Order: sequence, then structure tokens, then C-alpha cells
Amino acid sequence: AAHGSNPEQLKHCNGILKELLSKKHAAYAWPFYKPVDASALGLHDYHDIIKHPMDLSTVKRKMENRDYRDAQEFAADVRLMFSNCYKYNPPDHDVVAMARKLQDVFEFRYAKMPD
Ligand SMILES: O=c1[nH]c2ccccc2c2ccccc12
Repeated sequence: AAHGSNPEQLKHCNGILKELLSKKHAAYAWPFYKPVDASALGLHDYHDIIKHPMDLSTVKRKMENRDYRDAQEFAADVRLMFSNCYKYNPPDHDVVAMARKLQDVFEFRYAKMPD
């Protein structure tokens, strides 16, 4: 059910998304900007391990297309992106450290969502 507050909450989500894509966080956000090109990266097992790829450009397209109906649906995709990283890579890999830092940005600001 659409709630009166869903548009306002989606504006907060869009703010978060813009922040995740901003220069401020680019040092650690960059691996998440675009879909993983598994072939290009030689990760020939990526799509056997990751059933539901997700990345920030896809989240942006879904936001622009009004695909997300509520904040929880948005959050689920952003968290799916991080989970994919945690699933595929050894936990000591630099990309996992970058994921944890970007997820910290996400979770702390998501927690400030108006309600
Ligand atoms: O989860 C990722 N694991 C990787 C492992 C090796 C090289 C690149 C990546 C990568 C690149 C962009 C986005 C996510 C990932």
C-alpha cells in the first residue's frame, strides 16, 4: 500500500543515492558504479555465484523510472549490492573493505530517514 509519506521517504532515498554517487565517496564507491562486467574482469564464476547482480547505476535507473514504490524496496537493492560483494569475494579483499565503508555511509544515513 502506498503511504502518504512514501514520496518524501523516496526523496531521502534519492538523496542517499546521490551521496553514494558523489565525489565525496568516490575513493571507495567506484567498484559499485556500474554492473560488474564479469568477462572483462576475468570473473568467470561471477554469475554462477551471484544470482541477482545489482549496482548503483541500476538503482539510479530504477529510481528515475519510479520503479521503487517505497524506501524499503530501495534499501533492499542497495543492500543486495553489498551482499553480492560479501558473497563473491574473500573477506580480506580490498573491494570488501570498500563495500563496508560505503555500506556504513548508506546505513547511517538510511537510519535518519524521516517518518
Ligand atoms: O564484488 C566485486 N568483486 C570484484 C572482484 C575482483 C575485481 C572486481 C570486483 C568488483 C568490481 C566492481 C564491483 C564489484 C566487484
